[PDB]
Amino acid sequence: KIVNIGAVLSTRKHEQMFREAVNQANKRHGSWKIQLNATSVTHKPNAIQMALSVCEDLISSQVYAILVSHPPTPNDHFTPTPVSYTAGFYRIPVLGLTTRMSIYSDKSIHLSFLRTVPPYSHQSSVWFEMMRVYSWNHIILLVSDDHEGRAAQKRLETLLEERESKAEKVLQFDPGTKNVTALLMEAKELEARVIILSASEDDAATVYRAAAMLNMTGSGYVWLVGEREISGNALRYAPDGILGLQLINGKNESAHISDAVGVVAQAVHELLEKENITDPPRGCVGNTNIWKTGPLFKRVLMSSKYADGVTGRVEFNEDGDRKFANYSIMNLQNRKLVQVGIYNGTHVIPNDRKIIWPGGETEKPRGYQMSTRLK
Amino acid sequence: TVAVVFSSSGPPQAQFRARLTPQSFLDLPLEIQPLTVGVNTTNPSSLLTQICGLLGAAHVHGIVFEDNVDTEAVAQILDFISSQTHVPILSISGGSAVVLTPKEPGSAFLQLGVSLEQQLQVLFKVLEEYDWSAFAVITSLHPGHALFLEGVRAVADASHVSWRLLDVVTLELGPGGPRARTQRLLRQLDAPVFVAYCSREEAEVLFAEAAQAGLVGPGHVWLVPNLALGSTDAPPATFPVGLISVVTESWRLSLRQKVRDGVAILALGAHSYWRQHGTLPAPAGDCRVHPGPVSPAREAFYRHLLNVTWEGRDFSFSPGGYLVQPTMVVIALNRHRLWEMVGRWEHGVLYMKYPVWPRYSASLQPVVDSRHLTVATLE
Ligand SMILES: *[C@@H]1O[C@H](CO)[C@@H](O[C@@H]2O[C@H](CO)[C@@H](O[C@@H]3O[C@H](CO)[C@@H](O)[C@H](O)[C@@H]3O)[C@H](O)[C@H]2NC(C)=O)[C@H](O)[C@H]1NC(C)=O
Ligand SMILES: *[C@@H]1O[C@H](CO)[C@@H](O[C@@H]2O[C@H](CO)[C@@H](O)[C@H](O)[C@H]2NC(C)=O)[C@H](O)[C@H]1NC(C)=O
Ligand SMILES: *[C@@H]1O[C@H](CO)[C@@H](O)[C@H](O)[C@H]1NC(C)=O
Ligand SMILES: *[C@@H]1O[C@H](CO)[C@@H](O)[C@H](O)[C@H]1NC(C)=O
Ligand SMILES: *[C@@H]1O[C@H](CO)[C@@H](O)[C@H](O)[C@H]1NC(C)=O
Ligand SMILES: *[C@@H]1O[C@H](CO)[C@@H](O)[C@H](O)[C@H]1NC(C)=O
Ligand SMILES: *[C@@H]1O[C@H](CO)[C@@H](O)[C@H](O)[C@H]1NC(C)=O
Repeated sequence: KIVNIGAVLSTRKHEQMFREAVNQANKRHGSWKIQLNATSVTHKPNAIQMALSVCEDLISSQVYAILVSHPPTPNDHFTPTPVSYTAGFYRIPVLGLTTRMSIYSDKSIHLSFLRTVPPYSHQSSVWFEMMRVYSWNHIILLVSDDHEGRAAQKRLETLLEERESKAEKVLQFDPGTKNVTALLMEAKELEARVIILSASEDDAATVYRAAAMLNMTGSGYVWLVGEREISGNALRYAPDGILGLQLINGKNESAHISDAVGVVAQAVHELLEKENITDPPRGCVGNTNIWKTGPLFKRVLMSSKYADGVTGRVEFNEDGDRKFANYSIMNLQNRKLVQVGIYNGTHVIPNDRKIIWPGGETEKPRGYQMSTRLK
Repeated sequence: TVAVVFSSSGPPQAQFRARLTPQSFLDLPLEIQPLTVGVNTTNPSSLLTQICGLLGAAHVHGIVFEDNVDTEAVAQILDFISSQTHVPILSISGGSAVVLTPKEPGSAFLQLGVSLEQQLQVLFKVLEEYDWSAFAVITSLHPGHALFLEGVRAVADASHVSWRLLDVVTLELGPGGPRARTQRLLRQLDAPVFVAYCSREEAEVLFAEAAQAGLVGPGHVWLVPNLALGSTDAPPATFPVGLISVVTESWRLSLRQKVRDGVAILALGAHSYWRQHGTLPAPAGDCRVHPGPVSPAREAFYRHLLNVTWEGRDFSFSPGGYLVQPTMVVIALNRHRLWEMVGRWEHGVLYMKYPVWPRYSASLQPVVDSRHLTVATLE
């Protein structure tokens, strides 16, 4: 039988990469049982036009799965949404390979959606692990007010209360907002000397500047950030020594496609060796009923282990997100990022470098100067 | 101007034709003259096609929705559209009544229903007015249960009773599953009252596994939130007698009445704008052509549209777009397999109608426990 899968991509050269990859996947384990195919589209500015183009894509093929990417990012957020609403209506399991917003994890809204890169929320595991290794125990948190920020709060809290540490003075600030020095001053009389930022590339630029007046960037203070917190219009303004971090090979946009078709195909075979798999509905217009076996196909696709992953071992969690990824720590010396370690799945392993803390010192500055004066 | 969308039916077109002429139907002070649209076969194909193409033929100012129940995916689409064209919208129906928790950052969906929390906050009153005070919770693995499960443990803490909860279950109840494993977890149970949360297609699978494990007799009583129940009127088989579920106030009404209750809101909101801000806020919404960079003025009309009282009711919404403090009712399944209003919940104090829950039996003939008596005093 002819099994058809489609995808939405950006450049039309990655489309040819995808076709070559599905071919090499055919010649890998294929046989006379069932063959595969491919179909591709490109983005458009008005998302509504994209939803209609996706119904055209869908009427043109009894699609079994979709892939989506957002290489051009005038809106890093609203690019992969319309395909998700348009396909989830029929439980058509859509894979997303490059998008990091945290809203697409709440499964009550997007009925079916998966990923091959963990989101910004899963980031705080390495923060807590660094806290355990280096023995820091009094931390100030600093988070924005939109959902993508609010997630990290709950994450860190549930991760800390398992040991009853209860970090102190979580400060919020509205997004796109200038003049945050009204806030930092409240975090000026506090005992803890290690801040943890999580914001957008437009906001982080501000607070880096707003600190330059308060002069907390000086010696003795140490702080660490997240991926989006550097590498933007903000990195020009960063104070040196901020131990931020990054992904192993994200933004590649080509290695993933070789991974997805590998975990998609290894499932379609594991599925069709079973009961009624009838068909997905051919045509947006003229039908109002869901593919009666969508959930099964997502049920199986959840636990499909994959071995030879160009990115590495790929597997999914209970919500749907690549578990056990790689993060590569950084450190900002003389306005250039230089690696200082590697975060592998569960623990951290540094090597062959001396960390440069912000003030220029060369010894691990512990926080918590116990304030002598008293109120 | 106002628009109306029919998105589901058995042919009511006599009611559709009825709404064609009445450009003078309402008494609300504005140009209520409504246009109209129709929909066959609701799906993302047509539903997108129609309702911005219409936005080109007029500038209406807003839409009003209605459809049939048991379709859930159509809830997001409407939110998606209202995110681009920047036009307020209002849903009064079954399908899109269930409340979406996070709405897009700049949308104006204005749903018409109640949350999960504001239903558990009513069950946990009835549950104690007869102080059963001991229950078990059963939930399938349906999207959004982890939200619900946090409902009970939180509410059970901001109250003043022991609330001795025995246990919690979780079990796959779709069309395909091992009934024995669920039979294992079910038959191994002992509790007076059960609070269950499942979809309707889930329900008949559950309540059928009930009888064979002996969990349906007058020795038990069930509570399920607004979701599990049927359309409203024809309850299927296998729903035990003596069900309890809370339902918003418009529970029993005519579809032609709701719409008049619908357009009233936009009307009372509009006329209230002219009195304070002045002269009919700019009504306009554009489809695909260059939509919605930012909204400096319509977003100021949004706030007027929140608080709005009419005909002696309060309809004040919360930023999450679900009603705050509506006058809810309770309903139950008597021995004629209908639904009968059992008790109103008006303005913070739960009234009732039965000073003791009549507990039925296998074949009607309502059983009264012998040891219970009625005492009559005065002051
Ligand atoms: C296997 O994959 C191929 C590749 O997509 C499938 O075929 C292609 O078939 C569609 C259906 O007719 C063609 O599309 C239509 O294309 C015209 C071209 O202008 C367009 O105007 C229409 O709006 C409509 O979309 C498409 O052109 C054609 N591919 C190419 C390169 O010409 C094929 O159906 C798949 N078969 C199986 C068994 O999987
Ligand atoms: C109900 O809504 C109205 C309208 O949003 C509120 O009145 C507004 O109050 C703000 C702040 O004072 C003013 O800038 C607006 O001009 C007012 N609008 C109107 C219609 O006068 C009102 O405060 C809300 N609360 C109540 C109880 O009515
Ligand atoms: C706004 O910035 C100025 C800098 O000139 C500062 O003096 C002022 O305190 C800030 N506003 C608040 C509310 O702190
Ligand atoms: C930095 O600290 C404060 C501003 O917070 C300022 O008064 C002080 O003079 C500055 N000191 C130096 C060495 O820049
Ligand atoms: C992306 O990944 C592939 C395979 O891991 C690698 O060969 C390639 O150099 C990477 N970068 C680009 C730009 O393709
Ligand atoms: C990624 O993680 C694996 C698992 O330990 C590790 O072997 C590898 O060196 C890491 N880095 C890569 C693949 O670039
Ligand atoms: C990560 O590296 C450490 C180094 O000792 C090793 O013990 C551990 O097994 C590795 N775990 C992963 C994620 O492969």
